[PDB]
Amino acid sequence: DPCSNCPAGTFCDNNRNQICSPCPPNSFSSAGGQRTCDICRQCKGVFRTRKECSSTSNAECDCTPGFHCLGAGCSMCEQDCKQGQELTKKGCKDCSFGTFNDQKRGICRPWTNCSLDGKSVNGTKERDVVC
Amino acid sequence: QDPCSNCPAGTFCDNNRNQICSPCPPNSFSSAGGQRTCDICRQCKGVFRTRKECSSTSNAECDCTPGFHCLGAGCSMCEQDCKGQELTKKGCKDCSFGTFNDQKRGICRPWTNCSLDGKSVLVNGTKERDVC
Amino acid sequence: DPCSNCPAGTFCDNNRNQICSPCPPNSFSSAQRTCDICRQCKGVFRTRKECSSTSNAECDCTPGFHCLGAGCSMCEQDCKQGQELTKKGCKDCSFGTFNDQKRGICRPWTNCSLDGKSVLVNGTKERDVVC
Amino acid sequence: GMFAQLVAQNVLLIDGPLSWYSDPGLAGVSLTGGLSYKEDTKELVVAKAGVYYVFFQLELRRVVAGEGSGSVSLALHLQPLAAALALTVDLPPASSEARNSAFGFQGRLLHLSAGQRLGVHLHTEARARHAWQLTQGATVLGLFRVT
Amino acid sequence: MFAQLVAQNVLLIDGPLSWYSDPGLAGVSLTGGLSYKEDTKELVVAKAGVYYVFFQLELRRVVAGEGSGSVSLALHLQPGAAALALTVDLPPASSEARNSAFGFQGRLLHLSAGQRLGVHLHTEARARHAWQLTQGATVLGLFRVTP
Amino acid sequence: MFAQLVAQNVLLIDGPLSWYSDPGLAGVSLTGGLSYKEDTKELVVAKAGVYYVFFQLELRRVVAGEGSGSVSLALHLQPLRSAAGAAALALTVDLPPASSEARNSAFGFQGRLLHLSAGQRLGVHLHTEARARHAWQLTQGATVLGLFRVTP
Ligand SMILES: *[C@@H]1O[C@H](CO)[C@@H](O)[C@H](O)[C@H]1NC(C)=O
Repeated sequence: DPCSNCPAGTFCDNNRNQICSPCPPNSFSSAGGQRTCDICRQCKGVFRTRKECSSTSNAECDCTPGFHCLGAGCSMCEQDCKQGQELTKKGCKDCSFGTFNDQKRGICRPWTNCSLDGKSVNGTKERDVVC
Repeated sequence: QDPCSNCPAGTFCDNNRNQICSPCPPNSFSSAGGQRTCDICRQCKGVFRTRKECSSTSNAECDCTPGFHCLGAGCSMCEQDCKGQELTKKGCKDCSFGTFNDQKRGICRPWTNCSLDGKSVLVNGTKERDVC
Repeated sequence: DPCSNCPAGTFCDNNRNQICSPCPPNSFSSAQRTCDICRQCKGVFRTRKECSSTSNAECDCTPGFHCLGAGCSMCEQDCKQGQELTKKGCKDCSFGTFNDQKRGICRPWTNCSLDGKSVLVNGTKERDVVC
Repeated sequence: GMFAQLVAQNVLLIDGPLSWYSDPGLAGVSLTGGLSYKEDTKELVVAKAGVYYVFFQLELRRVVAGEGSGSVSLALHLQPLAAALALTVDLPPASSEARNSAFGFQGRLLHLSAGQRLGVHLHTEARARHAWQLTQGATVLGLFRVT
Repeated sequence: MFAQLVAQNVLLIDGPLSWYSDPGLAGVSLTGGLSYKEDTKELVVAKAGVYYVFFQLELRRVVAGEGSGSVSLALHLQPGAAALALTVDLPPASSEARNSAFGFQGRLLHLSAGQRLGVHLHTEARARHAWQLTQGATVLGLFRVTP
Repeated sequence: MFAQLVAQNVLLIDGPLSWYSDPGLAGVSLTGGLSYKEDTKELVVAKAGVYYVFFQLELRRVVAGEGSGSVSLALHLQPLRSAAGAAALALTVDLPPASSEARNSAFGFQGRLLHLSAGQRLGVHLHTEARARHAWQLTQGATVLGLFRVTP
């Protein structure tokens, strides 16, 4: 049609007769033929801007430090994982049975088995066994 | 008095095609005359099985799949069969004080009174159990 | 403006050509193209001031409750033994304080050591120390 | 044009049909065209037939702090003859997070007959119905012709 | 120039909703250059302009004492942002009966000539079998505003 | 004769909402005698009459497992026809408290007929009962004020 002729970075302005006007401030279009430009994403609050908004593509956010992204496109932030937890795709889930984490932003190691080591014993989600 | 009133059940007074008594389209009905449109037929899916199929006269009626039982008017929703509980109009309510139910899909019988029978209780009763 | 000419107790009736019609029943205007609906004080509300065509009504609570928020927006039942009435409602007496009676204030526990004596029963949210 | 908007008079949650302010000198209220309110039957009466976007709105307010829970329902019934339009609003149970109000909006297109009498009926699952009231000037029935 | 369709679907199943389009059915109404494509499950707008487009979503608990989570409509325009979108919480069975859940949204959409609107259902299932779409209640509707 | 604006705001901050008004933006549309004053943050209606005015408010949880309370829009008319403080249109949306089930969003729609005067300036005010207001934001492009004329 007429509008299909317009490329990315512009829109088919139906108020000013089909002309390929550039995207106004704080807006974009990453495809051609659009009758309007889309609003640029804002990365505020717990979001920091990772990539700035051109008229080609939308901006992208990352989390401010102390949090970490979660879900597609960094849809929401989550505070960094506490003592007994480990970071997964689905978020900070607690360490499973038989495993523990001492420090923040850590991994679930398993409890030291003192029987296998010779000695004798209990453990928990945030602490190794004493033997 | 009215053109549409002339049309019977199973049809509607089609105002797009000038008052003519058109039959109810697929998946619809009318159990009274004079209606300007037919009503949508009920669907009995999921936990509902169809009890009666939908004609153009009347709406369908559902029953519950086995393991559940109807509840409310027109089988509005299903409820899983009662476990110490007894089935009422309002659903599976627990057996009252002094009554019990041993088996599933049962009735609240009262506790055997051992005093009336001669003996004395060695363990009291409960909502799911009758011992002297 | 034609409507500005009309005073309080009337409105600029745009159906009957700008004429200063009086406020109909159950309505008012304290400064308008329409009169505002008069407040109703029912249920837990009693009427404090009746609704004129000048001003709106104002409610108080029925006895046994007390007003809360601006304009007596809602009622709250009078504060029980261990509680005290605040701006935010009946909160419990803090540590070291007590209230004997209903609709009272959080006094602090009598310190019997400072008074000479010694405790024969300790204090609580609803009772002074006995000495 | 051909449109109406009424404002419910009722404040206490009482099972039964709602009474409506109809005088357009009142703020919020507007009747036009062949539309009229029958004070005796509590019904809006539509003269010219057609299809209308009909909507109703229902705001409620907790009036007794720390009390009241359950549900409240509007139902638009058309006479002559199940509800044409229907709405239910949950009344939250008074928590630390004190949520002391509750909104509800619905609207859709209704083919209305000539001389159709629309009326609205309130129903309420009371657990301390006295603790909640209809928010005043907020419960609203409205419509406008699309035909 | 207006339409109102009634969803056929009753079971909560991720994927696009099928619609009743025959105006001899109660609730349903098509007029003007508006039409439903049964194969693609799409409403097709002939004359361009701006329309108030709204959809409504009622749900009913069908297995007493069971079922929780969330259900979502999304209006997509052909030819990843949804034009209109709605989510409805399904309350978790409790003492309060709470067996139903409504949701309404509408706004103005500039539609192109020959635009095909379609609606997609998504559901966060925690016993999705315990809830169904309330029949005759899930509705997509629109009417033209621009002359 | 109709309008639809898209709120610019993302952070929950008590005070009036700023609006995108340029109709080259997706969602936004002004026509007729309708205009946005960027300085006062007000929509200005030229031709009087009765309008169906509606606003929409979507919110999104941005800090997982945190944030609760309530958020409110209020449409105020200047000059004040009422001359009291009463909102023409008003909406409140509960922010659920971050349960295991977890609903991370919240919608709210209201509309009704408003008789508007010639040269009436409509503005919208956001208010929020904060229990971690930082944990929630306005969903972008979703908070919308719109109207269209019904009276010819
Ligand atoms: C430590 O905890 C586990 C729990 O499964 C238990 O089986 C084990 O016997 C405990 N250790 C001792 C010495 O009892």
